[PDB]
Formats: sequence, structure tokens, C-alpha cells
Amino acid sequence: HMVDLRSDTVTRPGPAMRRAMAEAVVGDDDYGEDPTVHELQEKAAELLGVERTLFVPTNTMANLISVMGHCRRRGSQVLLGQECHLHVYEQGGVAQIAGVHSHPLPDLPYGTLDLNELERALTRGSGSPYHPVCELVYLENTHSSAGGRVLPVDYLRQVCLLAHAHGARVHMDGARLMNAAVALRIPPARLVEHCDSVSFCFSKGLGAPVGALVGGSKDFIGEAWRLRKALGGGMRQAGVLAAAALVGLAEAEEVLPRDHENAQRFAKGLQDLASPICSVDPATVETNMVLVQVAGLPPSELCQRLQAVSAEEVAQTGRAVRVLLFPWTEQSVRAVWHRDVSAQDTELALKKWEFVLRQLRP
Amino acid sequence: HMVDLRSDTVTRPGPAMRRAMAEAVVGDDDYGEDPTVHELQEKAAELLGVERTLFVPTNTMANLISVMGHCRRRGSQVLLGQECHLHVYEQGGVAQIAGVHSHPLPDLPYGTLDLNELERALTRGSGSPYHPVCELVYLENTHSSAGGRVLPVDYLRQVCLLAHAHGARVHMDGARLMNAAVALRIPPARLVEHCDSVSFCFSKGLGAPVGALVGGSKDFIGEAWRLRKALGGGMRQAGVLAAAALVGLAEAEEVLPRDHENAQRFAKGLQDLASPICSVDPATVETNMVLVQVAGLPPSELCQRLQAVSAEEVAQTGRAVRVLLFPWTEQSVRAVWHRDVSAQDTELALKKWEFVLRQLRP
Amino acid sequence: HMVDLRSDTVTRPGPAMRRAMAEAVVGDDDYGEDPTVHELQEKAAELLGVERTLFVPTNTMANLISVMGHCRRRGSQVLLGQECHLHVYEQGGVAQIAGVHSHPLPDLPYGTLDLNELERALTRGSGSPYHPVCELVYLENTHSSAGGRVLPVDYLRQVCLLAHAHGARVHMDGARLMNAAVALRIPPARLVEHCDSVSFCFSKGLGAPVGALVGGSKDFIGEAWRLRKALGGGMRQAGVLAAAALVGLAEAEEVLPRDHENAQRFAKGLQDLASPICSVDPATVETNMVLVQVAGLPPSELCQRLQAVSAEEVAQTGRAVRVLLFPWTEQSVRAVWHRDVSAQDTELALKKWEFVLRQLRP
Amino acid sequence: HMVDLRSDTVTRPGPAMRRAMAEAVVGDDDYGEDPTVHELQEKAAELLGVERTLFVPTNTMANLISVMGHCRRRGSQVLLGQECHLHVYEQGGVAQIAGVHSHPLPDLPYGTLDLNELERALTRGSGSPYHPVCELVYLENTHSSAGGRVLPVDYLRQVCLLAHAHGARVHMDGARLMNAAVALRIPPARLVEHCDSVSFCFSKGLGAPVGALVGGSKDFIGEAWRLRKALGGGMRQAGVLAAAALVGLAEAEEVLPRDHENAQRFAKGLQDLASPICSVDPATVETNMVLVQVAGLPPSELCQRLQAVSAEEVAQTGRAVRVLLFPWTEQSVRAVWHRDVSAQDTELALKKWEFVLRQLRP
Ligand code: NA
Ligand code: NA
Ligand code: NA
Ligand code: NA
Repeated sequence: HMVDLRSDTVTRPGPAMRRAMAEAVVGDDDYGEDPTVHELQEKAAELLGVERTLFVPTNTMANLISVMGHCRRRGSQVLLGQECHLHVYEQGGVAQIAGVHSHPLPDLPYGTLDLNELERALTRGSGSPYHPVCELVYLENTHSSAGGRVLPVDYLRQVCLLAHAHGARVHMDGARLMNAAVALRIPPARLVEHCDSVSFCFSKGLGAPVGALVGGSKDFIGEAWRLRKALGGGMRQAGVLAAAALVGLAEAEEVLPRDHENAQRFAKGLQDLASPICSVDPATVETNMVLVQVAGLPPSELCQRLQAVSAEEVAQTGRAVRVLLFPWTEQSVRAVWHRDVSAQDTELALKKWEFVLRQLRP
Repeated sequence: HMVDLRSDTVTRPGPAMRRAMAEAVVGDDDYGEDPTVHELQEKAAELLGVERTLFVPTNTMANLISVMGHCRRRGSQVLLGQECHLHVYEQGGVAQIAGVHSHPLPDLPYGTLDLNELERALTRGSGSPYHPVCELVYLENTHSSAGGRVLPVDYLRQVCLLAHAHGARVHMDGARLMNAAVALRIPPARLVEHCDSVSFCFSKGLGAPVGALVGGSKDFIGEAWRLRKALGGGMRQAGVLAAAALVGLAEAEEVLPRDHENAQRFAKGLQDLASPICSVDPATVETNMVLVQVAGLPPSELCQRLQAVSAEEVAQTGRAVRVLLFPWTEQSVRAVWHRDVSAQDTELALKKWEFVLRQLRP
Repeated sequence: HMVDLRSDTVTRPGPAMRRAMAEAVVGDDDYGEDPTVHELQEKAAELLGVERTLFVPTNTMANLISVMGHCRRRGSQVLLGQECHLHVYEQGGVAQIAGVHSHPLPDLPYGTLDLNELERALTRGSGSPYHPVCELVYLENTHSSAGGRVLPVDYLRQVCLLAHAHGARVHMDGARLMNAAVALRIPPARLVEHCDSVSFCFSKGLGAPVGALVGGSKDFIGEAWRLRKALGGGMRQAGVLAAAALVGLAEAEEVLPRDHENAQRFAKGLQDLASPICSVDPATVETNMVLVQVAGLPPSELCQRLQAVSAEEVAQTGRAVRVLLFPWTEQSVRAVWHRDVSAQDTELALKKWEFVLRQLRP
Repeated sequence: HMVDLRSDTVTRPGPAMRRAMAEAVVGDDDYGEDPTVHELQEKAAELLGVERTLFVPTNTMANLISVMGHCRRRGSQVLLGQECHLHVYEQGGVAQIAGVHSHPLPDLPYGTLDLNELERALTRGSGSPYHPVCELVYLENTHSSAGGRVLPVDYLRQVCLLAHAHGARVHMDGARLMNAAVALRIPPARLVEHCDSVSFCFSKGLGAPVGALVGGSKDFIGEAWRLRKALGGGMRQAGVLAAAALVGLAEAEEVLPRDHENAQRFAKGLQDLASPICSVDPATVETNMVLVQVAGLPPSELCQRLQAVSAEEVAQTGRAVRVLLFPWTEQSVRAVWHRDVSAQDTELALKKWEFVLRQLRP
């Protein structure tokens, strides 16, 4: 048995998705003739509260397009977080493709930026021609590096007021925006109301194989077409991929709560072990991610034992569970849940954790 | 009835493709865990005679990655054709994304570059620190703007000898490389032997919904991984798309000849009309493209009548055929054939052409 | 003795210039406090018929700033000549710094672009989102690679009408704009009336050691300040350099005619030699440049003998004149006159030419 | 009377400089024919312990060239300080011109980077293909935003050891490197030994009108020639500017100590006032900069009164001193000394400060 808790991208297509792709009325998206792409775009337009949307291959390109479509002035700056995906895990494309300066701000605890330091950054070069013009504030809901932490609607409101005052636009990396709205029990459009543009991934928690989109005003999405074309994302018969995305877009309000519940149950069960090696605050688990603090054991070696299977595991637990994880920081590991991790898989991992912890118990 | 001859991109998935997508063993390609992507990559590596390949969303990104991975020096130049796809229909991404200077050379007749002007250009900045360092010679086989003209193997050899002498690499835009190998009756690797890297489109004549790849040495493809990731093409479960691509890769050497025959038959049938309005030399038709010279009628109005249907069309011909075409030059229109145009569709178009020409015969 | 006819950049400061630099009321140009910079900027503003000007280190940066300030849209194109300085001798900075696509057009004979091919290029992507947006037409008066050929006021008018129709701006590389206006006997502002922006070099024919400027509307020059700052041209006490430039700006209408007369006299004297090796049409000499066609002798080797001095030269001519030149094409060499070449130096070179030609006379 | 303490850039040419410019043996530096440029370059090479140097218009271009010549890989990162000049006051040219990602680290107190956060950053993407390749560590000696704080030789050594271990190069922004070497009483080459490249400004404390240079190995400076040419800094007769630079380079080890003494004396005199409004620790004054902490008064209004002159100022002090200063932070102002501020000017400022403080003493 294998429980892959490394990321929510490993979701494989389900039966409904696989048929939807093969039963998809397709066309040339470059000519604007794929109806299944057109459906996904307009369904997500109402879901996200934006005028238009634009299907893109990845959410990485979705962010790259947004930065390029907002930060167009030569000498423009984006205000972003120090541990957001755009700054860390996107090859620095803000500079090597967009040519836009980045001023990162701290946000590690709760995925939020200090609105005082935001005001300080938005005002330092508010008019001076000696400083780059900050034209975009980049937010991440949920924040992946912080542990899937939800950004409150109130924090979203304040950021925009501060940004829109100093003449800057607001984009939200909504790679896990459905996870945030599921946790807050609010419609997803209430989080995007306080934004100019948004990104949205289908390949993560929703279960789709490939797909993402940019959302915003009709003009911003119209300018986004040329940027998607130039970056290499002008696919032809992409209604094959939009069909599976439409299925997961409809199954979000029933699949994602299960991943949050499995995350909470795991965090509780791991806390009920009281081990000096591993510590988890079940209240930090806001969505489908559990950040486990490891002490005394290198996070890489803990993952190695959770993935390994020994005869003694079959002695105490009875099963052979290979728990797959990623070491996140130097003292922590990250587990992420999805629709392909069952609730009994969650219990199987907890028992694998029990065995592993006891073997390395101080 | 409707015959879409605007481009070979409008190829829609067949039943075998649609089943292959839904029956695909998929995984996270970003982690290198999609086996169907690995299969398509390894099959095309042997087909093209390259060490490795890399599945990308479009051939536009495949070309962009090749330029970026070859023209890396600050102050680098690419030698390309004046009417090649990279120079005209890719939003100038060689400059706005790659930051690479372009020196275009004429290529309109046969898709070939004058080896004298190439040698002169390769020598002007061979050592001078006042000129950019030419690091890539960009070729297009087949050449789309010229009418799918095939580049001879000997011409390919000479270009490399001239380039490899002055320390430049050779990339071939093989968006229609399978069409070239079918016309030349040679395996595709014999055209790529005289290259460092190559591009290869699946979404055109091969019938796939989405997909392309970059080919070359293992080192070049390893550098291509970061460029695909940074440009936004690092998809996750892309074995869904690779599965349909594998079907078209196996059906190419039997589907594309039918498209060449339909193109030749159409050009002949148009030549057997002897009309002063339209003229086509059936010897210029080397592949699946027919460049029709228009006289007396603006090329846009010819396309409008071929798509339109009138009561008199049902009087003279008996059917209602909507032939879809794109005006190409100021005095010509471009027709491109694919697997979704049947041989009787070609005859239906020829009859629609007859009617249109006869109404405005002067 | 030495007559350097390689370029007009080798002009060394005169006595009036050297005192003007040492007697210059200077200040911090970055703070806008250098009055000698302010004087040169406003004097050139009236001279060129522009609202404002901006002193820059080189004319290379002046062009780079103009392209950046006009071609600001992501996916913008500049229409320029194939043998203009921006395309050939500026390290392809239109792409590697500005990130702007370049569509070069032929202009070799008279430095003019075929207005039909200009219309064709300005219309091909006039609205299509598949093509880059042409936002700048780049002209060169005089054209250096063509042999200092003057662009007529009428040709300037037509280009602008064609450009301003399709919503593009016009910049003129006026590195030798005073040479053009001196030849046409018109004030320099009459050539810039048909332009949006202009460049202007002081280090060439005017005699200054360092300096250039960008001219245009007050907004374009205000946006140019940030671009000059970012590229590294925000000098501090540059009134030292502006003072020498103001001297040459006042001495242009008395120094430059002498360089044109010496060029014509040389071309005549060389034509009155009737040598099969060298040929010069004295009517192609429009300004201070003479393009000498060489046949039977590699242009590099002719320059080597003109620079060399032998005992036999002292036998036939009596003097030891080292004529310094540049081989320009594969069958031509380029001579350029300036204020540091005297009229007797011109006669000394012609005699050195006589001797050299006779030694290699077929 | 007027004391300009806003920056050390306002240094105006002295008589020896003004004579040196007018007595300069100049030539075309682009052809490598300006001997005075060659002299300044060779003298600074021995002074800084580098193989070669390259005269550039500004130190902004010198830094831009260094970043471009080090951070050349597509997907490269520079490790720099959060308040360093490259990150704040250079229009983000690291991205909008160089296309290089920036990971800034805190440095506000002592201008030093936390070697733990540096090691952590140098290891996060030491091999991972998901992270940009860190190729340059950027240091600033002295650190301008921190108040001219000197970086110790030992701290410089450790940074290189950490960088050279993880395969990164070290560049030092030596805009005020002579101020650092005067404070440390060491030859300047001992600070540059722990570097690959360095920058060096002449227009600041040294007194020159215009000029700076890049230093490093012969190969790095050879690559710097094309970058200086492409950015627009390839001047012709720059021995005019190099001549004045040679004067300040020889007068540095006797002029800069006077500026350090005036800064210390001022800070002491301000400390001997014991005012609740303004506070300065004279031990933070390491060079020619005094960071004055302001309380109760917005820093802008303090500068307005120090520049203003009233009848009561002539009543209490007897003179009319206009002290020119820049508000630096939200609670501080920055004073910088240079050769054009005399020791009695410092006493006149201190008396102007006394008056201003006493009027608003609470
Ligand atoms: Na997925
Ligand atoms: Na297709
Ligand atoms: Na000069
Ligand atoms: Na100065």
C-alpha cells in the first residue's frame, strides 16, 4: 500500500473525468472555437466573480501572465511575500521573462503581510522617479509555504484599500482558492471581490490532469491572450482538458471538505501520540495541509522511514503502508491531502507514524 | 456540408485518440512520474535521432525554449528567415521573452536561405566585438509561409557546415517535419541528423488535441526542463495528452500521404479550370498546402464566397459546401489539408470553387 | 604625418572647447542643478524644434532610450533599416536590453525605405493580435552605412504620414543630423518637424569629446530620465562636457561645410586618376563621407598600404603621409572627414593614393 | 552662506581638475586610443588589486555591468541586501535590464548580511532544478543606507568562503570604498582581495565631475566591454573625464580623512546639545555620514528649517547658514560630508542646528 502525501498535484483522473475528456465537444481554442473551453471559462467567470477568464496550461503561466499584464511599465515593481510560490518556486520568472522588480515582504506565519510594512513600501516610491513604480500586490490564498493558511476576507479588504490608494492593482494566486473558500464556508467570489485579477489551478485539489486559468476584467483577459500566445500556451483542442476541469469544479464542495477532515483527524491522532520527536498543532491545520515539526531527526530521514517498509512494521501494525512525504523546512515536513487519499489511508499512515516514531523514540 | 481548409490545426480527436486519453496511465510529469509522457518522449527520440525529448504544450514554446537554450549569451543573435514562423507569428518572443537579436534573411520562394548571404552574415560578426555573437541558425521544415515547401537534405547539410564552421548551432522548426519526411520518402531522422535541436508538433497533421516536444542532446533537454518550468509548461498529468499524441505518431506515415494527394488533386483540378482569376502550379504543391494565386478579386472576398452558400450553388452543383480558407498574401490564399478532409470533400470543394469562379468569370 | 579618415569620432577637443570645460558652471545633473547642461539642453531644444532634450553619455544610449520610451508595449516592434546603426553596430540592444522585436527593411542605396514595403509592414499586423504591434519607425539622417546620404524632407514627410496613419511614432537617429541640414542648406528643425523624437551626437562631426542627447516632447523626455538613470547615464557634473558641446553646436555652420568640400575635392581628385582599381562617383558624396569602390585589391590591403610609408613614397611624392581608413564592405572602403583633417591633409592623402594606386596598377 | 550636506556627489571640480581636463591627451576610447583613460584604468588596477578595469559613465552602470557579467544564466539569482543601492535606487535594473532575480536579505544595522540566512539561501537552491541558480553575492562597502558603515575584512572573507563553496561569485559595490579604506587605515586592495569584481566611483568623495569603473579579471573586463558598449557607455574622448579622476584618486588619502573628522565633530557637537529632539551616537559615524535621529518633528520639516534663514537666526548666531540635508528614514535625516564642506562650515552648521533645535525645544 502507498499513501502519497507529498502534494495535491498527484491527483489522477477519475472515471467521470476520463469519460468527460473523451466525450468533449472540442475546437481550436486559438481561433476561439473550442466550446468546452468556452464553458469552463464562463462557469469559472461566475464562480470567481470576474468578467472573463482564460484557460492556461499551468498556474505558473497564469501568474506569469498576470504579472506581465499588470506590471507593464518599464521599471515596475511587484510587492509579494517572501515565501510565496511566485518568489520561490517559479524560476524567478518575474525577472527572467517579465523583467519586473520584486520587493518581497515577510509573511511566513499566517500568509499575511504586515499592513504597516506594506504601507511603508507602497509610499517609499509613491512619486519619486528614483524608485520603481509598484503596480501589483501579489497575494496567495491559501498560502502553501505557511501550511495552507487561509487569508481572511477582512485582511483582503485592507490590502486592496492600501494598494488601490497608492495606485497599484491586486492579484491573488488562487492555486488553492477553493480550499480557502471551503474552510471559510463562503462562496469563492467573496474572496475575489477584493482583487483585480486572480489565478486558479485545476490540477491540484480539484483532481484535473492539466489546466488553470487567469481571471479579471475583459480587457485584462484580452491582453492576456497575447501573453498566453507569446509564452507558448495557445493550445488548440484544449476542450479535452477543460472537460475534466468542469467535473472537478462541480465536485469541489464535496471532495475538499473530506481532505480537510482527514488533515484534522491526522493532526489530532498525531498529537494524541505525545511524541518528543514530532509535534503538530491541530489548529494550524486550516485546510488540507499539516506541517509536522520534527526534532532530533532530520526531516529527510523521517520521510525515508515513513516511505520504507520493514518486517517489524508487519509485526506491530500488520500492514505495509508506504507514506510518501516532502521535507519542507529544516525542522518540519509537509503533508497535503487530496481526493486520492482515503480516510482509511489516513488511519493507515497514522499507524505507520506510530511505528516509525517508536523506533526513534529518545 | 463544410470543408475546413484554413489550417491543419483544426484536427479533432478520433475515437482511438479519445479512448487512449481515458485509458492513460498518468502521473506527475513534473516529478517525472507520468509513464505515458516518458513513452512518447522515448519513442520520438528514436524517431528523430535525438538523445532526449521534452513534451511541451505548444510548438511555440518548443521553439522559444530552443532559442533560449541556444542563444544564451548576452549579445547573441539568431539567423532566421524573413517569413518564418518565429519571426512573424510568435509575438516577437525571441526579443520580448528571450531577449535575443534577430537578423532575418530572405526565404520566400523555396523556404531556403541564400548560403551566400548566410556566409556573409556568419562572417560579419565572427570575431568582431562590435557585433552580436551569432549562436543559432533557425530553419523551418516544412516552410509554412512558402506553402509547405520541403527543405532538401543537401541544403540542410550545407547550412550546418557553414554554421558549425563559424561556431553556431542549428535548430529546425519541425512543426510539419512529418509532412516533409513523407514527401521525401525518408525516415525523419535523416533530416534531423544535420541539426543540433529540433521541434515537433503533434497538434497539426498528426491529429492530437494538444502537444509538442523539443528534441536534442540530453544536456540541451536538461536545460530545457527549467525553461519549460519557467515559461509555464510544466504540466502534471500530461500523459492524458501524450496518449493521443502516440496514436498520431503511429498513424502519420499513412494519414499524411492522403493529405498530400488531396492537395495535389485539388491543385490539378483548379489548373484544369484554366481560369484567369485563379492560378496554381501543381508542382509548387510539395506537401499538404496549396497556395492559390488570386487575380481580379481581393483574396478576402474569394474566401467569403467559398464559405457562403446561395440558392444558385444548389442549382449548378447540387450541394451546399462551405469551403473555409484564409487569405494568405495580398494576391493569394492558402489551403491546408488534414485527416478530417476526405477525398470526396476535396472534390466537393473543387465544385464549390468552379461555381464561385464562374460567377465572376471576366 | 598622419591623416585619420577612419571616422569622425576621433575629433579631439580644440582650445575653445578645452577652456569651456575648465570654465564651466557645473552642478549635479541628477538633481537638475547643472546650468551648463541646462543651457545645452535648451539651446538644442530650439535648434531641433523639440520641447525638451536630455543630455546622455552616447548616442547609442540616446537611441536605446528612444526605443524604450516608444516601444513600451509587451510585444512591440520597431521598423528600421537593414544597414542602420541600431540594427548592426549596437549589440542588438533592441532585444537584449529593450526586449523589442525588430523588422528590418532594405535601405542600402540612398538610406531610404521603400514606402510600399513600409505600408505593407505597417498594415500586416495593423490589428491582428497574432503579430507584434509596430510602434516606432526608425530613420537615420544621414545614413552612415550608405555613405552619409541625406534623407530628403519630402521622404521624411511621407514616412510620418504612413507611420502616423497606422498609429506608430517616428524617431530619427540624428547622429549626423547637422551634416544633413548643412547639405540641404535648411535649418535643422525642418528635418525634425517630421518626427516625434530625435537623437543628436556631439562627439562626431561637432568636435566634442563626449556627449549626446534625446529630443522630443516634454513627456517623452521626462520618461527618458528614468531610462537614462536605469541604463547608467545619470551623470552628476556633466556641465563640463556640455560646455564643449555648446562650442561645437555654434561652430557647425562653419566647420561642417569644410568637411563636405574636402570630401568632394578628394572624390574629384580620385576620379581624375582614372584607375581601374579604385572608383568613386563624386555625386554619391552628399556629405563628409566618400565610399571608394575597390576592385582587384582586398579593401583591407588597400588600407594597409595607405597607412604604410615606404622610401619610394618619399621618392615620388616627397612626404610621408599615413592615410588611415576602414574597409567598409567586401569591395569598398569608407573615408570620413572632420575638422581635424585639413585641406592640405586632403591633398596629401590624394598623393598618397596616387603612389599606392600606381604600385598596384594592373 | 550655504552648506550642502545632502550628498557627496555635489563635489565640484577644483582648479587642478579643471586644468587637467583641458590639458588631457585624449583619443578614441572606443578604439582603445585614449591614453589618459588607459592610465586611470591601469592605476586603479594596481590600487584595487584587480587585473583590469573599465572606465564607465556612472557606478550605476558599473554595477549593472557586473550583475550582467556574473548573473548570465537563464534562471540566475543575485543575493543582495534589502537596503543596498542596487535593490532600492537603481530602478530595478537587475530585472528590467539584466533580467536577473533578486533575493534580498536584511542588512539595515551594520550593512552586513546574516551569514546564517546567507548559508540557508545559498543551500536552498544549491542543486535543486526548482530554484534559480544563485551566481552572485552583492555587497556594499561602505553601506550608504546604513550610514556609511564599514564592512570588516573578516566579514568579507567569510562571505566569499560561503559563496565560493556553493559556486557563487562576490561583487563589491565600492561606491565609497575609499571612505572604507581610510577608516580601516588599510590599502584598498585588502578589501577587494575577497572579491571577484568591484565597483569604484570617482564622482562622489574623490571630487571628479563624471566617472566610475568596473574592476576584475581580464576576462570579466573583456566581457564588460560589450556590456558597456550595449548599455550606452562607450564614450570616445573620455580622457577628458579620466584626467580629473586621476587627480582625485591621488588626493583621496588626504581629503577623505578630513570629511570623516568633520562628520565625527558634528555628531559630537550635536551630542553635546542633549536635545530630546535630535540624537546621534558618534560611534555609529564610521565614515563621512551622520544619521541623525529625529523625534517630535517630521524629518522633512527639520530639513526645511535648516535650509531656511530668518531674522532671528542672524540675531542669535550672527550668520545666515543654509544647511542642505535630505530626510532619510521616517525618523531620521542623513548628512554626508565632502571636500567642498570646510571645517568651519561644519561649525556653522552646528550653530544653525542649535538655533533650529532651540526654537522648537519642548
Ligand atoms: Na492533478
Ligand atoms: Na489538432
Ligand atoms: Na569626438
Ligand atoms: Na562630483
